Amino acid sequence: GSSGSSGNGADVQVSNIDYRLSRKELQQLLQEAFARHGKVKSVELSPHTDYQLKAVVQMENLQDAIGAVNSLHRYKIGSKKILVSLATGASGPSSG
Repeated sequence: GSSGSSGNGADVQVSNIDYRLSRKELQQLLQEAFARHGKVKSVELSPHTDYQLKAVVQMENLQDAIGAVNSLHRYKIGSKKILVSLATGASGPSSG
């Protein structure tokens, strides 16, 4: 019964994560970087156990993510450069 956020929140799609590094050593490092920008909400990891190891860094504030993405973009991590990218669902923030 795990359903990603819907309506409010920020989802940062992370790709090209150095699988070589342990999941505990990553989820911690990633959260650290994003934290330097804003406030890290949560850190999720993909079930992939290979070079195709992705993840999703949840951020408290939306804006915080915007920059955090263009900033952490290609963040020299572990032994591979992580590619940050925002995420969009079906229903937008409906902000007018």
